[PDB]
Amino acid sequence: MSRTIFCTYLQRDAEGQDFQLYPGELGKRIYNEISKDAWAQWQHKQTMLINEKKLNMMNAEHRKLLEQEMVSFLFEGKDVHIEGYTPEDKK
Repeated sequence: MSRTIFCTYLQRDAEGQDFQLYPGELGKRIYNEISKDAWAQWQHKQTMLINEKKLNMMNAEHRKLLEQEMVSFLFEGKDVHIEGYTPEDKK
């Protein structure tokens, strides 16, 4: 059963994502806007980025990196500046 949705990254009819295979609230909030296509696209790119950045997910620095880029690429309409690391104390 291919459920048709409108993916932000495609701006057209797309097939909805599968189910909660790890996330929950964020998962479904993204699944309804993101097709399997875009989901695969980004996760490939970020995996590549992680190989370049050599970052670990145990640090808020690199953890918020993932968050910034992920939301900006998939959801697009984020409120956070994509500067990677924030040199300002007040965020």
